[PDB]
Amino acid sequence: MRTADRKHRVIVCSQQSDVDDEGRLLITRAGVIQGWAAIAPVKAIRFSQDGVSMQKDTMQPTHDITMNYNPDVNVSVSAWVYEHRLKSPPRWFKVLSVVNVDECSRYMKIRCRLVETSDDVTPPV
Amino acid sequence: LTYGNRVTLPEFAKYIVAPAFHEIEGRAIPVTGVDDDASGTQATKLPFVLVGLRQGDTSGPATIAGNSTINLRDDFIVEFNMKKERYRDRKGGETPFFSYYDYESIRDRLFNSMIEFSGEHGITFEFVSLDISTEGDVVYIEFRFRQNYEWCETV
Amino acid sequence: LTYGNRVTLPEFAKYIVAPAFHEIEGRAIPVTGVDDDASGTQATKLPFVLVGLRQGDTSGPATIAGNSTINLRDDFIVEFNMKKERYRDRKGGETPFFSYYDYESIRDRLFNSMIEFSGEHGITFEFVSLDISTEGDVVYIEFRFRQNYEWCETV
Amino acid sequence: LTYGNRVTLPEFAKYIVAPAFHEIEGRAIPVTGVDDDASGTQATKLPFVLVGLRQGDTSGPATIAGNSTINLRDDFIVEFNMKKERYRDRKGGETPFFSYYDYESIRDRLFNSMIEFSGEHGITFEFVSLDISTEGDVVYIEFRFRQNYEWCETV
Amino acid sequence: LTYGNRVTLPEFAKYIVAPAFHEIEGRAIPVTGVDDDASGTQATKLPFVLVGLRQGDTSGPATIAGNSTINLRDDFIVEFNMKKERYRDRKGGETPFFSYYDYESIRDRLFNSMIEFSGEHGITFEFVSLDISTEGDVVYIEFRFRQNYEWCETV
Amino acid sequence: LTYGNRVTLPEFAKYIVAPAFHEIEGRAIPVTGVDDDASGTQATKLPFVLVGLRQGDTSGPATIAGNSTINLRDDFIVEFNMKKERYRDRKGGETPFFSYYDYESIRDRLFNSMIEFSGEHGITFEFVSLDISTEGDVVYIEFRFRQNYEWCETV
Amino acid sequence: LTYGNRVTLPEFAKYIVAPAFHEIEGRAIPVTGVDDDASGTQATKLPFVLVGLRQGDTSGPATIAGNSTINLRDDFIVEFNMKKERYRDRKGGETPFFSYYDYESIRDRLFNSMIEFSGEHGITFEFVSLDISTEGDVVYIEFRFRQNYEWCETV
Amino acid sequence: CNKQNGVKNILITFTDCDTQEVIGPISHEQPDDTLPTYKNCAWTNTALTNGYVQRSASNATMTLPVVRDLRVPLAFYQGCAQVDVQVEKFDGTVMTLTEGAVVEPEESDGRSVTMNIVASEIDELLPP
Amino acid sequence: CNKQNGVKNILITFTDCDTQEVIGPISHEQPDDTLPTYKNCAWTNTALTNGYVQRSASNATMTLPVVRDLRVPLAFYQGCAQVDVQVEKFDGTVMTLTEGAVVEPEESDGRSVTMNIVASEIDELLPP
Amino acid sequence: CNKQNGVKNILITFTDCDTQEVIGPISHEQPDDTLPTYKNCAWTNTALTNGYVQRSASNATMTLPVVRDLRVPLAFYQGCAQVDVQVEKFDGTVMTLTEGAVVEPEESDGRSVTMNIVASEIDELLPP
Repeated sequence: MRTADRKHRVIVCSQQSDVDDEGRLLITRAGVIQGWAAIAPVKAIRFSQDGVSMQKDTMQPTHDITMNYNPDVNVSVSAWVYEHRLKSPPRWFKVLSVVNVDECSRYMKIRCRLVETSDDVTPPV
Repeated sequence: LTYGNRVTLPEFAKYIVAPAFHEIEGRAIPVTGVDDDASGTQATKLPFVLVGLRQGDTSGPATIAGNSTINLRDDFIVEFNMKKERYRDRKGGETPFFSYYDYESIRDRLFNSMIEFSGEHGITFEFVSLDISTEGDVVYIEFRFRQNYEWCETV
Repeated sequence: LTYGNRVTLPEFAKYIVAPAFHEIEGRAIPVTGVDDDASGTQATKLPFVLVGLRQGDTSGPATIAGNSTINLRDDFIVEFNMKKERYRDRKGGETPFFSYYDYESIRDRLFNSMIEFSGEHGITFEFVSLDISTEGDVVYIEFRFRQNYEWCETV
Repeated sequence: LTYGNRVTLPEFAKYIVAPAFHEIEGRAIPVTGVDDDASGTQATKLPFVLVGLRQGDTSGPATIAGNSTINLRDDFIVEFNMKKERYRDRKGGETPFFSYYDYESIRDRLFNSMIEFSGEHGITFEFVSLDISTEGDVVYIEFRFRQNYEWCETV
Repeated sequence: LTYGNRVTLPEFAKYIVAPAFHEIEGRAIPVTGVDDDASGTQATKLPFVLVGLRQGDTSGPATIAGNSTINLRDDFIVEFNMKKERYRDRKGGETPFFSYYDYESIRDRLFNSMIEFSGEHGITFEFVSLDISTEGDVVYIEFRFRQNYEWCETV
Repeated sequence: LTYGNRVTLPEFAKYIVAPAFHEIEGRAIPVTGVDDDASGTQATKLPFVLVGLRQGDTSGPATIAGNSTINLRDDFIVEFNMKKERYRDRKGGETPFFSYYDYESIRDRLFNSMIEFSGEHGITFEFVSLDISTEGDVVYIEFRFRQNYEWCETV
Repeated sequence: LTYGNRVTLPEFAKYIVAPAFHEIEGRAIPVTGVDDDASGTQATKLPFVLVGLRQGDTSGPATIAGNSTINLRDDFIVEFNMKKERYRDRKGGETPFFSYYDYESIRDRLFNSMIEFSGEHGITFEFVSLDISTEGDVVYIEFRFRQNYEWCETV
Repeated sequence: CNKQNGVKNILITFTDCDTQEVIGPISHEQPDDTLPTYKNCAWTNTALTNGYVQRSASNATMTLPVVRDLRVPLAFYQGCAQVDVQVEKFDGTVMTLTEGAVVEPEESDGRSVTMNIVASEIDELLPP
Repeated sequence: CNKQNGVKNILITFTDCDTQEVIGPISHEQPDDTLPTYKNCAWTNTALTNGYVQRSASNATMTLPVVRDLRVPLAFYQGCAQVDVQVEKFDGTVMTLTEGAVVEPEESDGRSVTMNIVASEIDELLPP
Repeated sequence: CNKQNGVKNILITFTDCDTQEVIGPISHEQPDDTLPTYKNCAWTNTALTNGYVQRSASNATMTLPVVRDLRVPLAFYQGCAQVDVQVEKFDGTVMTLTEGAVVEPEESDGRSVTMNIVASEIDELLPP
């Protein structure tokens, strides 16, 4: 991917969870990486009037995100990707798997799923 | 009401489901099949309830001979579409979409409406099963009722 | 009619369905199997009713021995192809294609015709199941009757 | 005939099916399996009848001990291949290929031949089911018979 | 707690599982269905326990008539997500990921907690089945309980 | 032979099938499962017979307690691979490959051999089902026997 | 040993399977599921035996109430992996990989070890089924045992 | 038409024949789908020969299963006090039984008793 | 609310009817799902004619299944020992029985007995 | 804890009451999962009125199904010789019955008989 393709600003986040005392649980999503990445869709999207995508299988990736490899970070089973735009609402992507592109260890390809895109999501701390 | 010993779907949806939950503005829609169309039955705003017949069957003696007490059993289902709402906890906290949804209040007050109606007219239904399942920001709460009656022919 | 204790499907269609509902202009078709050819039996102008044998079966003893009261059972299904008609309410509103369809009138009239035929000739059928399903703007209502008789031999 | 208390498939096909319908010129073909080949068993001209064993099974006691009345049950089927013939009605009218086919005459006279044979030799069969299904210009009429007997060993 | 003769799943998780095993830091999550979303419920740090309703059902009589002892039965499943930990012997050896995992301690402690809760409040559950399955380095232990109760109505 | 109240499959093949039909030149092969490898067990020169254990099973009580009459049941199947041989007239006609094949002789001779073996040694088998199927020019005749015995332990 | 009225899978594998066959050098490996991984559990040299729980279930009364004799049933299986060895003759002869493998010695001596253990401690198991199946040069001999007990809680 | 069969209301009134104390009329709930049962004619008949019959005097009986109400002692159901019962079906029928007496008590476990009530005469109401 | 039916506690005291030695009270555990059964009023009735009834004297009975306790001899369950029993259900009721006598012993297998206790009177408590 | 119920050893000793010949003690094997059964109290009870009971003398009985051993003639199982039986459960209990007598023989087919044994008294051993 030519270095002008990476035209999106993302925040890779790892989530921590702790039980709410009243009886719930709460997921804190904190940023660990911020850089430029290039996304591409691999599936259509069913939206629902509120943003939340209505995908059924919840394991078929919809978007593929490519960014710069980093050998010490280990993209877990619990990583999110908060992408913010300028005149469009933010989006929360949930990673589903990673690809070390051609094992050249120069770019990561993160198969991710679109959770929601609405103007009332919780940005990462 | 027609059918003195029975209650046809429309009557179910408008007399038992409607005076129940006021958050559905009377959007208790009687459909032919609950899965007859998933692309059309997902446009009505959230929340809303469908009512549709699954399959009509018998309950023992069923011969059609003018006098044999033709017994019948109509198996229908009631599907709630309720919008899940996450709890926000300033400090960067949220509750995922897979958190538990309290169907119990729903079952309770639906049963209460059914009991009041049964007391008002003497018509009783059978509960068979309750299934819940979510998708994105919607939770489907699916009751399956079954109603016995006798088909009184007309002279 | 042939077979004094029985009816064949053509007789069924022309005697119990045709004198019944008149908006079918006598289009009661007997087929081999109601799902043998869906490209041809979806051409006749609506509404039309099909009648076809599902499976021929027994009702207990069936040994062929010249004297054993050979019992038989015929399972056939009657499918209504009816046209759903949306309602319009000057204000630019409409009813979706997935709205509830009053089949109860259809079952009522069909059963009344069957009861009258039985009372005339002393031949009765068994009701088994009722299934309704829509497609496009056509509703399919499939009654599955079952008829028992004893097979008369000829010397 | 061999097997005094039984009839093998060739015997069946040549003594019960053959003296029946004369429109099959004795083309009652005994096959191993009714679906053993659909590309070869569709060359014989129309009409014609196949006869083939489905599965052989027991009827209770079956141990092999020299004296235990070894009971056996052979489940075979009889498949008619009859050419459908449309009715033409000068004025540009025709009857589609999905019109009802009268299997009743077939069942009746097949049963009659079976009854006459049973009376002639004291051998009776069980009727189990009747299925019909068409394809293009051919109608398959499928009987499934079942025959009980005891296997008399030889000294 | 609500429902004097019963428990809801949040109460189950926070009263029977949380006071039990302490290495889960109070991570007992109630969900809609334990398999509704596997991409989200595989993120919480190990180890964590899920509790979700499998299916709501009856236990005999369930007619809704204002006085018929409406009996109910909810089937829910409790799944442990525990982390398997290989053992190393210095001499350069290891234990595979497919080695046996001692669940018996887990069932023991879970059942002791349940017995204590019952003896405190007089509410008992039925054990149905236990299934263990591994994936990567995480073992899934799924207990399937079943709870009977009678549905109290409100005037 | 070992196991005074029983037989192993090699003994079965070499004592009941081999002394029987001689046109197999003593080709009675015991296999693990008669369908474990179809590429290798289709090489031996027809006509050959296979014998293999389908499933080992119980016949009631089977608890292992040193004295409880451990009852056992091994379920195995015997398959004949026989070559079908068409008949030719002198006027250029032939019999198709799908024609009926006389298995009754085969079952007869197999059962006579089994009866003789039982009468010699007092060990009897149970007949369960018989299935015949053709492929190319080879007919497969699969007998499914079942044998009960009690498992003798050794101090 | 823990569990005075029971044996956990490690104890089974090391006390019943190990002192049996000496050709497995004590390689009786306790696994979670017998099919949890086929790429890992196929590296240990031939031969070797796996032991793993299939599913845990009940045996009648199972309520958890402090005093109801909680009955339990653990269904586990024992899979032998034995290396098949062909017999060579000095003349260009060999025995194919589909030749019969004698599982009888295996079952016999495994049952003997189980009987000795039962006599030593008073613990008995139920035999359910025996399946064999090969692949290349390996024969899988699969026993499925089932063990009843009562879960004695602790004060 | 014949509205669906089934019981709608069951009222029971206990009166202890020792202290002359009264309890009720208390409602009760059916434990299952079996229905409370009735026989009104207080005269049995017996088959003589050739069409005749011996008409003798007998009782009106009633068989009623109900869940015990957890305030009335169980003994009051096992034949320890006079009962006054009243049933009401769905099709409108209501049948009353006054000053009856539990005959032939059967064992119960504490939550659902089956009372075999015998009384002089039961009256029927025949929905209009 | 009608808490879910079932038995919670069972106490039993054996007193040998020869040496008058006492054992207990010991707890016991149900062998299955079924529940003990009861009949309290000691006055059976019989159907006379025309609504009347003959009120005769009878016994309070109790039928109870339990798992044999492996320290008490089996004879004490088979009816060679006076027994005093107490049961307690989840909904709060308690049923006590004094100077009982195992009557009509039934052939049992050594781990699960079903005792038919007969006593003069059984007492209740009725949930608060 | 209560180790799993089930029989472990069954010893039987035949003595012919004509020739005074003895055979045994021979072990035997259970034919099925049903267990040999026991009742030790040699006194039945009968229900009088109002808590009382008529304690009369009776027997100790035992019901034992076993597979015939193919050396002892079948007649020795159908009530034709005095038997000395001894059972041993898995939880340790062993019950002995001496000089008993087979009462009420039932037909058998030659491989599994069910002996209804009656004897004066059976002793129990009560694992420690």
